[PDB]
Amino acid sequence: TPRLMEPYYFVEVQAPADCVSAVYTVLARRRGHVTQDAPIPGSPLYTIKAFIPAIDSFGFETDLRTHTQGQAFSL
Amino acid sequence: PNVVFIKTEDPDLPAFYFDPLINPISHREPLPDDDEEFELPEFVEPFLKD
Amino acid sequence: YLFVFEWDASEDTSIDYNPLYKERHQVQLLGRGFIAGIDLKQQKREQSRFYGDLMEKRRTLEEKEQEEARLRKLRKKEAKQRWDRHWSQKKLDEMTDRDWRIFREDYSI
Amino acid sequence: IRDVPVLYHITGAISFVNEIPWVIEPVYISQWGSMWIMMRREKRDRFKRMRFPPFDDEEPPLDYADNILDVEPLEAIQLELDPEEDAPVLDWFYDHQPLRDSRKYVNGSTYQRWQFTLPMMSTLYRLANQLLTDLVDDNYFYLFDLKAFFTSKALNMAIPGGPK
Repeated sequence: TPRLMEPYYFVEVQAPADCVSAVYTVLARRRGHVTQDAPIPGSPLYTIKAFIPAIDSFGFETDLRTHTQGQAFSL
Repeated sequence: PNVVFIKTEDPDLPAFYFDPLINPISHREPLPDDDEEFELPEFVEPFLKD
Repeated sequence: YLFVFEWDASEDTSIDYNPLYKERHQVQLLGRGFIAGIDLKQQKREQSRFYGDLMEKRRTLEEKEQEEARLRKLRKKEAKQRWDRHWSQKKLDEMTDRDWRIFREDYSI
Repeated sequence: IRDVPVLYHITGAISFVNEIPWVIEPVYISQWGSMWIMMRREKRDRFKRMRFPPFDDEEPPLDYADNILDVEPLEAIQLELDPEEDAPVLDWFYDHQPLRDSRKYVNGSTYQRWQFTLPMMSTLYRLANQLLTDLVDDNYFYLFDLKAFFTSKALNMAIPGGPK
């Protein structure tokens, strides 16, 4: 019963306190799931740690930096 | 990089203040013993204490 | 993969049928930044009203009284400022010369 | 009122002005922001537009020596300028060329270089808050700046919200 396998990327998103819901909205369509949402101690920013398919990760950074007014940044 | 400058709305607050938009820091080293007494000279002060 | 002094509606851009780009989700900037020129009270009305909850959750128990006292001082300044009403709700002994000139302007005399 | 120099011919053939309108930039922006605030105040409080060209086609233009010369003009547009907060800017905010005869702030009579103190700059930044945006960094203007506009020019495409 042979099957195929695809690569999954790990994504960390640095975003302000309201753009996090916009990040959850954007990741909803690229077959992804958010694993961790953690507040940064000593800073008003949050961190979003998630997985994404690498075939869906074309234009992902531009989608975040356009939908969140350039505030959220992702690697 | 994200400029994290936070504006001040109240002039009666001190200029350096923990504005609670900043998230709270969660709380919890080779420290020598007090017996080996190091002593500074009396004219030693921290800088700009006045 | 395969003369007209107005501007026409066919010259328009951003006619894009994307759920991400029609609702572009503009920033409010920590509930502190303001868009210039558009009225500040109207901007405080059209906000997301989310960071106010973060304030009243994370301010100190004395800082709610500090915020209320600062708003009372601001309302005192607003009441000192307004003491510029319309002539339909003012009296005769308090009606200044600017108000009489606006009253003359209202009836086109 | 404004008093300017004039170059003129011996018979009155032509009359020149011979002055460049030099201003200090943050003072100028603060003054126009005060104008913006006062005119918003005036439309929320009070309109009759003036009737255009007033002087008819058969009458000559008015003589200055008999009609405008001894008539005192009306009240101009000035903000209240509260003396507690606006104290460093109160004595010079509505002058013709502000701080011109002061050796502390302006280099001289040609009115070319300026340097200010920091509470004065705080006051001029506070009064000009209506004309200035709340931006703090260049994480704004992403794909909406001059290099992306030149790229869209060279590739013959249209940015959403950008030009064609």
